[PDB]
Amino acid sequence: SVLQVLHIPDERLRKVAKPVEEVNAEIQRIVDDMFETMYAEEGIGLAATQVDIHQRIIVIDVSENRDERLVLINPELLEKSGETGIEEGCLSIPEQRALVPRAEKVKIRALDRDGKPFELEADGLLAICIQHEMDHLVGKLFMDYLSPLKQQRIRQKVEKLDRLK
Ligand SMILES: [Fe+3]
Repeated sequence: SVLQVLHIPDERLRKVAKPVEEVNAEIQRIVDDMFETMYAEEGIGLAATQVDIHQRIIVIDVSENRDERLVLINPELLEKSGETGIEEGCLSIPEQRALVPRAEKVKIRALDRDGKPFELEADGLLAICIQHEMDHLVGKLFMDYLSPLKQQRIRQKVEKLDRLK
């Protein structure tokens, strides 16, 4: 099922997700609905927080052919290095983009869809996407890195778009 993605302003986007206690059938079903939602909404990443499920679950697919499913359950950042930035967008901040500072490379550890631990080193777009999704799980959005004024304008623009429905 395609789930509803929350849009700012919405306080549920600021909630801190709790760790997943056990990767069971129910968690797998959430992972699956999150990928369905992410693809339907044309995204490359989605955090559970964005679909009002406050557990540490992230789905990502940054591949050209949309066939490389990465699942990050209970991810932990182990190392990071460098600095970089691209104009990021967000499914919860429709049609707004802004350059945000990010580490260029990251190394994380997480559980996959089977509950198996794995480590992943990433750079480029994937490193940026991982940081953006991990920020969502602790209630942080990319606009938070921008000036107060820019944040105001972003919020006002999204509210307008959503009013036009
Ligand atoms: Fe996002």
